[PDB]
Amino acid sequence: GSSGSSGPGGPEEQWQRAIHERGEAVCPTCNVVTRKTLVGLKKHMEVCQKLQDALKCQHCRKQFKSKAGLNYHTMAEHSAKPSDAEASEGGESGPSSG
Ligand SMILES: [Zn+2]
Ligand SMILES: [Zn+2]
Repeated sequence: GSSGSSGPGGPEEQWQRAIHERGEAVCPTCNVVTRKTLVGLKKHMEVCQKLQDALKCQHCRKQFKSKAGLNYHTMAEHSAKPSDAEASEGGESGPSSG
């Protein structure tokens, strides 16, 4: 005879073990979310990554804890681009009839 029962605790194993150990499990990325950091933890991270990546420059790859601050820096350090967007705009017509 061969068998084996299963039992997947859930996506709230490491985020929970810390809730009863230290207190709450805030976002390990920005560290900002609901008070229970349980429901607003998975629903938040959704954009978290989307935002973090954005704020994080590409030419320098520096993290900025401020959207407005990044805009300034970008231009400040990275004002001009090492590549120009080819200017190829043609093909026009003039429809005229009754
Ligand atoms: Zn986050
Ligand atoms: Zn930069």
